[PDB]
Amino acid sequence: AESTLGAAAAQSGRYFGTAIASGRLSDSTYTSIAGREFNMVTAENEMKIDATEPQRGQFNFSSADRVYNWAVQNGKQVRGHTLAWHSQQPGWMQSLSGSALRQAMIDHINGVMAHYKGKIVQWDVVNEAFADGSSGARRDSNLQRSGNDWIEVAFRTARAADPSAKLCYNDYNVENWTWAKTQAMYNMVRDFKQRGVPIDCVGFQSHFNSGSPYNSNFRTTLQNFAALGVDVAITELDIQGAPASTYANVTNDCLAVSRCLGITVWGVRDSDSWRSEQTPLLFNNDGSKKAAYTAVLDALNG
Repeated sequence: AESTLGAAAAQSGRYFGTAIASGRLSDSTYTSIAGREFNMVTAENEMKIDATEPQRGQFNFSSADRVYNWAVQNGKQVRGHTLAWHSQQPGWMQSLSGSALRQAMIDHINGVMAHYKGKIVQWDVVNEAFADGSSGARRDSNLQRSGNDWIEVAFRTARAADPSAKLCYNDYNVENWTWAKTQAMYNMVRDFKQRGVPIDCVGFQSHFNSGSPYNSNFRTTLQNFAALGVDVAITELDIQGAPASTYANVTNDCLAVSRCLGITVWGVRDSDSWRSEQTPLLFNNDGSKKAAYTAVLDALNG
């Protein structure tokens, strides 16, 4: 048995990661706990479109490289988040449409991936393209209005820019096998495999809460996507109230699926969370371990 999350996951050939924010790196409790416990890092905001290309053709990697360097200095691998998304676009990109937008999307992917070529193990190439609800439709955005092929174009561009990276599609509310959103994602991945569109992984954000609760059929979802020929990953896990039982169930679901790469929790302490009022993480505000921490560690250790 191992005494830290990352080391315990590594015994099954998997990882246990977190989200890191550059503004929190002066807090010694945060950096020492994150350093000890996790073997994979995602930048919370610093690799988004607005942060990396604030003006067209003018790239800024200062904050992104602060997070990247912290990770490598502390023995962690890095997941890149995210290259093409409807949210957090800089103003200059919000103003573009059609072919002009398509070329700017391509240039953005090429510029960011070139800076990190061979250094980032997984990329969230496209994020959150499906609508919520019963339709299974694509979400409305400038990207989607440019044509249904925008997602395929982003993946083909990314494969050529860095052939060593695993390329993921990432979304939320896609964990329950019976939901229309889940089935729309399934049909997209099946079509991409038939037609030779490069896609290596699917990311399940796994934001579980009262409106989008955990279901035992999550294991069925993971197995059915893996059977299409993709790896699966849990990318932004948090659970309202941090119940020990649900945290253990999600961990066991990943361990039961041969192509489940690992789990990232979306922050360190409850006070670091984007939804801090829902106390949804594994560490208390003082850095102490919650009951859910013990349930996850025990599941990883068998």
